[PDB]
Amino acid sequence: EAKKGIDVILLYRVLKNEAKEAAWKMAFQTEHSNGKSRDADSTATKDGPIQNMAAIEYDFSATSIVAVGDKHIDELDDAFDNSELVEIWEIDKAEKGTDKDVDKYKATYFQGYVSSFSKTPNSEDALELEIEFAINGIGQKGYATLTTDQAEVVSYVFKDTVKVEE
Amino acid sequence: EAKKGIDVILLYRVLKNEAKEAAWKMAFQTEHSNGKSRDADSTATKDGPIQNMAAIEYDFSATSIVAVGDKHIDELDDAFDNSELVEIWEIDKAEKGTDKDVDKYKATYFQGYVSSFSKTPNSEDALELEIEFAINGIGQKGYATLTTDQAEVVSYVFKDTVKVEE
Amino acid sequence: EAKKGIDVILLYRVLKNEAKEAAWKMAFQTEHSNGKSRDADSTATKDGPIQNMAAIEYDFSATSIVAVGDKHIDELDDAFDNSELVEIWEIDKAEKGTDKDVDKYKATYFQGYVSSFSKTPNSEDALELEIEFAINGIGQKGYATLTTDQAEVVSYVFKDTVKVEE
Amino acid sequence: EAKKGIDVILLYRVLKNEAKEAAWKMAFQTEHSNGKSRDADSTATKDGPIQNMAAIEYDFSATSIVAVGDKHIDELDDAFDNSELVEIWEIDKAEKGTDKDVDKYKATYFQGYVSSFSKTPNSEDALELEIEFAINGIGQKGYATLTTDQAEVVSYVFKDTVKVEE
Amino acid sequence: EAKKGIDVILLYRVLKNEAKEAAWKMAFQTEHSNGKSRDADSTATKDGPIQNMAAIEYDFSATSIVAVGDKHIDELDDAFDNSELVEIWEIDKAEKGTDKDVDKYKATYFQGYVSSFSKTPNSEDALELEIEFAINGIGQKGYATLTTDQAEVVSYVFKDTVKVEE
Amino acid sequence: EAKKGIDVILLYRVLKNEAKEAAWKMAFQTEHSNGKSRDADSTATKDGPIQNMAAIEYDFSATSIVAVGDKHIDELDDAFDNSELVEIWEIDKAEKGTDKDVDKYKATYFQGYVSSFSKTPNSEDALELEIEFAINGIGQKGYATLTTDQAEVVSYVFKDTVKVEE
Repeated sequence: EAKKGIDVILLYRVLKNEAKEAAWKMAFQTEHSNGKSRDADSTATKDGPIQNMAAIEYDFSATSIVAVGDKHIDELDDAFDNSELVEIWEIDKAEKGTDKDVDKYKATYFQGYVSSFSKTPNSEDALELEIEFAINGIGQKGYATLTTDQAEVVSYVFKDTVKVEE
Repeated sequence: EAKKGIDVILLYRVLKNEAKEAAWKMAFQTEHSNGKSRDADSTATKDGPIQNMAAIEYDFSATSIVAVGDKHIDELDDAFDNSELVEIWEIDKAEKGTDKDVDKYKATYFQGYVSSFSKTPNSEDALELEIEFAINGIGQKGYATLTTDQAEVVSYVFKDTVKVEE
Repeated sequence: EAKKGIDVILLYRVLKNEAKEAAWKMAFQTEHSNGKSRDADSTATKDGPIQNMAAIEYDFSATSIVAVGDKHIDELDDAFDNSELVEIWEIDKAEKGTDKDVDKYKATYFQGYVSSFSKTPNSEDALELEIEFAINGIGQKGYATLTTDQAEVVSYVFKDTVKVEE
Repeated sequence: EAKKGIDVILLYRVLKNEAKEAAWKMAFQTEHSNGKSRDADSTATKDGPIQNMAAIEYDFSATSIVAVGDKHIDELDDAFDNSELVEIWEIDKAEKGTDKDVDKYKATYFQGYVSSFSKTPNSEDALELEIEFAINGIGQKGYATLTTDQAEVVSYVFKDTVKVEE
Repeated sequence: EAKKGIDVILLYRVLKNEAKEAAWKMAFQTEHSNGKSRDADSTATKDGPIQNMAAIEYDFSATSIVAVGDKHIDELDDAFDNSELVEIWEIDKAEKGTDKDVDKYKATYFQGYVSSFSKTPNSEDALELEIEFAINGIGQKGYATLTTDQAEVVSYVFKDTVKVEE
Repeated sequence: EAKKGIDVILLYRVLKNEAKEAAWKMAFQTEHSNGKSRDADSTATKDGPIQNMAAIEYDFSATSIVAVGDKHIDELDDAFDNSELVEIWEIDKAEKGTDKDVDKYKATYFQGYVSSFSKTPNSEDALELEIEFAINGIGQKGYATLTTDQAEVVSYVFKDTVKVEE
């Protein structure tokens, strides 16, 4: 079968808080764009065309909906205003781990800076936040652990028609 | 829950009138765009890529509907024609203050110049005014006080079927 | 209340005809665009950013529907073909004058050249004329007088079912 | 009342056929664009801005539908392939002449070269021919004579239900 | 009456096969674009503007639907991969020949190279092939002969309700 | 008959795995773009225009839908991150082979690098993967063999209303 887009999520945390705080998940996800590209030029000589390949250039973006009572966005704003490194995780919820690493998910690890921070409030729409990152180097592949509270959704349960007595 | 866009408003006042006049709210708000960005360039050396970050560049805008009998817009036009500094406030109506600063809202403070002032009257639409600012330095985060008259809306009340006797 | 777009009109007259002819209103108005802007560049030094502002640049335009039996458009075309100065007024019909200037309206005064003159006739649409101006200097604010004939519209009156006897 | 776009037509003839052939009208007109513009630059000095106005630049275009059995288009093609001058007339059918020049129409006279000649045949649409001219100098205003056959349309007349006997 | 676009077709053949093969018509035609243009620049001198005209630049294109079992497209691909000259004909089916050249059509003759060859297969649409040519010199006007099989369409005929007995 | 777009498929395999692994078909195909072009410039001399043609430039692309449990995409990503050559085949399912090459299909063979690798997950759409290649030299024409499992589709078969007894 096909793989849905819902199963891919993102995590963040600041570099200097690696000892005090663990990873934290954004409140509301909408979408994100992860795309890498390379530059290919051709040099012509009398023996034939030769191709030299350039360095990897990353294009990263994220979109979310601002929640009320949220403190984490202020952390990202302060990290942008002070040029601090941000850790990014991209985790898949469909591919689980085998043998030695059961109950682990397939993930990639990046470190980069924040380069853009914009939001436009309208008169009839909810706030949307766009963040664009600049990544230092090639991302690495590995397996990561996702907690139970960060993977499951919350919905109401069945209740009877009897009083809710104090 | 989510945060609506109606909870964000703007205030203006001219720098040279800081002693005589307090802050004033524009009549009709439609939307505005607040976005900050940075430019990242890569320099290549034989040891690896190095990233240098540049100064912060701001992108600010405002949109409104002109009211009849309004004097404030003339003040902005005069300030634009004479290159005077304008103070800008962005206040949230959802995040209230704690302990020492109860009944205060989370706000951000700017100072900048006016750079654009345009309006296009049609034959069947109301006048709309678009203003663009140029900000000198990084905005500061703090708590601000909003008066009761500037936060509440006005609507008609219940009336009986009796006369309005003089 | 909101200000409608129908309350803003324009007047024209050529500079060399200031003694013989008074101001005249062009026949059919559709819309116009009045927008002023400035250029803000930043110079970087070791002590901090410095802001320098340049001269004001104007963006003016007009749109109309050509009337039959109209001579005034020929005057504008001849003024364009000979580089003559054209006076432009922008008058508001909603803001009336006080005390000494009762029955006067708020207006602005410009002098500029004609730089564009285009029209495209179709097979099922009426002719539309687009004019663009190049303004010499900053417009001045003042109060202007508008005649009764140029401010009111004309509609048919009630008639009986009796003949129109010669 | 307003002026419709139908009342404006165009005429052509080649310069070297001034004595042998009179003016000829295109078969099917759809639309055309006549627009003139000027370039305005500003030079800054210590005494104030100075404006120098440039030469007039013309923008001309025509659109038509190719008719079957038409020879005139080949004349335009040969004139384009050999760089010959083409005379263009733009005549209004609503403004008639007075006293000395009764039964004459208001017209403008141009001479220019042909610079573009394109057509794109589809599988379900009729052929359309697009021509773009380049005009040598300023057009002149005058009155021109239009023949009766070139101004009136042709429609069927009433016929009885009797035979059409040879 | 008007001229439809279905009456214009194209023919091809390779230059080196002028003795062994005659002209061949492409299987399915959709549309094509034939447009010629010139560049006009103005040089200013103290006596007046002077206009100089440059060489003719051609813009040619073709669109078709690939047929199954077709060998001709491979010939065009081979000619493109080896830089061979291609002959192009554009023939009208509405203008027939007179006196000496009865049963001949009005045509135009070109010789050029192939410069583009692209096709994009989708999941629910038929294949479409787009070819662009680069023409060496001015096309020549003349009369050409079209065979009976290349001008008529094929449709089913009437059949009775009796068997198709062997 | 017309040729549908479903009859064209692609195959991949890495150059360094030519001995251990055979060709493999990627799971879900949507579309792809194969386009080749050349650059034609004209040099002017006193004897006439001369045409010079440059090297062939390729434009290749692919689009697909990511499947769950798929390992092959990781191979392409690793080949991109390490600059390895990738073999590409384009096979037609409508043109079968003759005499000595019965049950073979018409195909083309390319070798190139991976230059782009992007994917954007949404909240209500399936993942789509876009890949762009950079080809070294001109593709070669030949006949290739396609296995039975890679050419046929799979659908359910008829079942009775009796149980599925163990």
